[PDB]
Amino acid sequence: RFLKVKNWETDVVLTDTLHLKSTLETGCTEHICMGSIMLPTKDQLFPLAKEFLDQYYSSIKRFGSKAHMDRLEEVNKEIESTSTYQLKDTELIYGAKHAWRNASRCVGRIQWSKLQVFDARDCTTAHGMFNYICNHVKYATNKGNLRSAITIFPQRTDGKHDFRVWNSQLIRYAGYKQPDGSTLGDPANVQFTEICIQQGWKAPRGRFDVLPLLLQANGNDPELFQIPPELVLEVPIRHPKFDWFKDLGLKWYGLPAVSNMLLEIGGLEFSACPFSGWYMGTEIGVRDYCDNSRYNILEEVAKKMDLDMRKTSSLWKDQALVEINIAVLYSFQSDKVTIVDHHSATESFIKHMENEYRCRGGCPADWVWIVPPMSGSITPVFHQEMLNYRLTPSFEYQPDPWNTHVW
Amino acid sequence: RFLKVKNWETDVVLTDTLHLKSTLETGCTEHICMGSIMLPVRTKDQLFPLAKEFLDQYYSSIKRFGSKAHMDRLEEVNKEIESTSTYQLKDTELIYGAKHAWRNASRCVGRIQWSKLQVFDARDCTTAHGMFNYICNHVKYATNKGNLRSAITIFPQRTDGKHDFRVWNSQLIRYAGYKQPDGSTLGDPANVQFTEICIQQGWKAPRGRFDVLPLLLQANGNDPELFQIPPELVLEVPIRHPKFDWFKDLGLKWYGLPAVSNMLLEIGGLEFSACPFSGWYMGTEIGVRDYCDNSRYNILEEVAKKMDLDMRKTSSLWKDQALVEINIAVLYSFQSDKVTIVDHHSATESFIKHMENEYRCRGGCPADWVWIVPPMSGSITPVFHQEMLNYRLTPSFEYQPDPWNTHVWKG
Ligand code: HEM
Ligand code: HEM
Ligand SMILES: Cc1cc(N)nc(CCc2cc(CCCN(C)C)cc(F)c2F)c1
Ligand SMILES: Cc1cc(N)nc(CCc2cc(CCCN(C)C)cc(F)c2F)c1
Ligand SMILES: C[C@H](O)[C@H](O)[C@H]1CNc2nc(N)[nH]c(=O)c2N1
Ligand SMILES: C[C@H](O)[C@H](O)[C@H]1CNc2nc(N)[nH]c(=O)c2N1
Ligand SMILES: [Zn+2]
Repeated sequence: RFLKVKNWETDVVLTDTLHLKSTLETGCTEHICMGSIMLPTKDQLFPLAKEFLDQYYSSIKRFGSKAHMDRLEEVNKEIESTSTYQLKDTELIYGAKHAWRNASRCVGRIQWSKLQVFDARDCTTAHGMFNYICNHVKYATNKGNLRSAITIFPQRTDGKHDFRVWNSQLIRYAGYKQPDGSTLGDPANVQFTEICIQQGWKAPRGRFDVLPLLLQANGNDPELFQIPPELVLEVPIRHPKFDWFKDLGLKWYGLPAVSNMLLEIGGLEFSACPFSGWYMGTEIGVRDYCDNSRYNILEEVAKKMDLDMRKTSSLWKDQALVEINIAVLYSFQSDKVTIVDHHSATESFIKHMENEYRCRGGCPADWVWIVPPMSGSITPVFHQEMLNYRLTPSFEYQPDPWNTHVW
Repeated sequence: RFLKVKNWETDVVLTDTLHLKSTLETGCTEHICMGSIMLPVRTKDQLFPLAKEFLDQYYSSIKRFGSKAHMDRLEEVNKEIESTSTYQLKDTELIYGAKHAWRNASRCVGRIQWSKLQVFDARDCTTAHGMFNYICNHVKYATNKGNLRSAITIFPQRTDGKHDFRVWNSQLIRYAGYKQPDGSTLGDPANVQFTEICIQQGWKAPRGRFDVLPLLLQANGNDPELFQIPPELVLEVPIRHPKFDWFKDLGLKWYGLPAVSNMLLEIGGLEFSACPFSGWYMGTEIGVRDYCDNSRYNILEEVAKKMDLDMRKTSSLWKDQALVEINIAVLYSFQSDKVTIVDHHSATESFIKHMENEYRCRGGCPADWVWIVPPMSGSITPVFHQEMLNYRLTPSFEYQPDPWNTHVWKG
């Protein structure tokens, strides 16, 4: 019940006391571990609010103080009255920073305290949402000196007036199924690209077309907006040794900005809460470029490298994979766009884990997600035992809006 | 109940019913997942249910469930338990049990081969010398001049826990490690503590970088005894690279036979504390872990130095680049010497086919994603994208404490 995690590369042992404060369920039981599964009223609300305010006033060292008890009473009064409540700006910032702090699948959490929170709870329309998102994108991009940010739209009320960004990420490339049978652009976005066209978009039908925003305010039908191209910082991908690499015609965008998750703070649900940081190189070079269900460029790159692709045991995929990821990192660094390699990021996370175990009693972590998708065991996180549990405030998945929208 | 797993690369969805036959714990609760934790004396009281369940599974598999043979065997095992406090497996049941322990090993990516396992019954063994002979015959048979064959040798089961058979080596073939006074390590740093034991037990150590450790063998709970595996039985492969002529001058080799010897085989409640088993290597076990773990031979720096990679900043991925070349070299060398090896692409693709086949014919395939995904190039192998359910079936291989931590020495 007071659990130990061992690093097998260093024999360092950490004692986890923080998991005792876990709340939500993992999907695992004593009989079955679901560690690798991707997606496992007034009465409920005040306990949730109390739990959150308790940790908030603890964190400002005012637990049990007059202002603590007064705030508890005031929120208790507001819930009994209005059946919901509103967060103080200070509680919103704390809650968002801690939702990131608690994201067990996120390797970049050493940065959790340096998050810019943009309060958009006064937003009422999709044009207003667009304005807030443009400002977010511009602030976060910062001419390539990327800065972590989240923009928080009004919280769910009766579930009929939900704010939603229909895009999975603020910036993503379109996908189109060809008549010739293959897929042009990003195959992961084929369905969303269709819903954009099915709603009015004029697709360039290119290979790297930045999708438009599909913004839903107050439960209304979503609306299309093109992000000003001058706000979308892209990096052409070249290799520091292979001159032919540029001819592949590859590029990626600088800003990873997740926009389809649900932020839960003190029982309140923020269905529209796009957040952004900066890329770890493998997200682009390993997953975006080399997944078979994505841009799937391994064969082409290996061909240009003249590797023996007859036998898998030549490890031509592995060689091509390394070179692609060298190019991504080289390209972003050359254009002075913030990026972190998986070696630096995972070393940071170990440092962060040691920091969290010391100053917080633990750090929930999902090994399946934390270990990078290449070169796993030469990064320190591979040898790090991790305890996965759900702390709140939290980011949660939610259904895709088109499956839900009472049209 | 029914459980679904999804492959996110292919959208294939499979339905697991086999998890309903799970018994042991995982370590996880509704409140905590212990999926990345490495490591999560038995009376007649619990033994006959464990026996009966195993015998039900056995007779079901041979399409004789409820037969007179099945009922007689239950009766015979029952009386043997209450009369003798244990029981003996028939040869057929031991073979079935050992194959199914492998089949049930959720951390093993090589399980497509589970039904082709050579079982050597060593339950008549009584002395460390007898153990040495059986293990030599295992090594010779499994090596097969490089055409490796899977095998397991099963020594007498535990009785009162005071007469255990144990192989003190973690693996039958492993290189020594020696901590130098200056703090550096000669040889395999993983084996330093075991090497010191062997030396203390009288092994004359050559003190090189690739010294095959002696076998340290404990029969019937007696003090363990040192034996040298005949060198002609130890197949080794010098490591060279197909393009880099300087790679051979690194002086690396490895042994061909991966033979785990420290695990416990549980069949029908019986505990076989000494059950060495062997198959063939997946290249990454050597090229990634053995050679490139910081706590092992740790050759990335020297390989990257010889490649003249940019080693000043990690973002050059000089480590990843050297890792691939080292793993090309291991695979090239084993193939060139005609020693069975499998690359991680082939192994993972076969495992997916095996897993799909198990879902169809068996209702599931327990699998530990954390261990199944290879330690390099994770997401370009099909297992990375495969959801997996981990649960414990018996028969099973289990960890047991290291024998030097528990042995009562005779002197
Ligand atoms: C600043 C640098 C950051 C880095 C390097 C980083 C890195 C990563 C990576 C590599 C993943 C794996 C996800 C995938 O492979 O698709 C991830 C997941 C995640 N990140 Fe971070 N991230 C950063 C910033 C942030 C911020 C600012 C937030 C929220 C405020 C956040 C919240 C999350 C969450 C919730 C997940 C998991 C979501 C899911 O399960 O799909 N991250 N991060
Ligand atoms: C024949 C080809 C085989 C291949 C390619 C193979 C491959 C592997 C690999 C790569 C691992 C993880 C090893 C590590 O990282 O330490 C593993 C684990 C395991 N293998 Fe297999 N194996 C094979 C045969 C066998 C056999 C014959 C048995 C038993 C009869 C077996 C039982 C196990 C068990 C019990 C584990 C769990 C290891 C643990 O928890 O420490 N394997 N296998
Ligand atoms: C802020 C930030 C920084 C950074 N470096 N990367 C990212 C992308 C990571 C990511 C991806 C997904 C998609 C999940 C579905 N996908 C598995 C198919 C959902 C997330 F909430 C998430 F954070 C974000
Ligand atoms: C038969 C076979 C084939 C193959 N290819 N490889 C292997 C080695 C795999 C392995 C290793 C370990 C020690 C784990 C050390 N770790 C816990 C720190 C224990 C095992 F039971 C096991 F099977 C075996
Ligand atoms: C902490 C973590 O569980 C540990 O490093 C595991 C990860 N996965 C592994 N996978 C394999 N095949 N072998 C290992 O030794 C490990 N080690
Ligand atoms: C099935 C498996 O859980 C799935 O492929 C996971 C594995 N680990 C991952 N890890 C990260 N960081 N991102 C991912 O999308 C995934 N996918
Ligand atoms: Zn679990």
